[PDB]
Amino acid sequence: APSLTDMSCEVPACTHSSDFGGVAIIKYAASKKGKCAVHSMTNAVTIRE
Amino acid sequence: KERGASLQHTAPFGCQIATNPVRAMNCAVGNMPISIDIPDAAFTRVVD
Repeated sequence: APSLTDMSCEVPACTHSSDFGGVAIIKYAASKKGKCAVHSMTNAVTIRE
Repeated sequence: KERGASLQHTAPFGCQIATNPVRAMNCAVGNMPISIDIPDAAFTRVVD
């Protein structure tokens, strides 16, 4: 699988809006082209993608 | 004859004054509250 490294993040805006009102951006570099899964370790914050 | 100067020449706050109907214009006094609701199509995402 593709492996990331040297990734880091920003949250340009956030709101409590019930319907994915928070938006975030992650910079990265990775070892190849491919498809990559994402998940949140914190149950208090659900991720749409 | 004895008329003096009309308010167009003498009035405070640098205003202009006119008739039909009688109006004062451009009094430089106080402030003007404004609200504007521009369409959401004018924006572009900060992530772009």
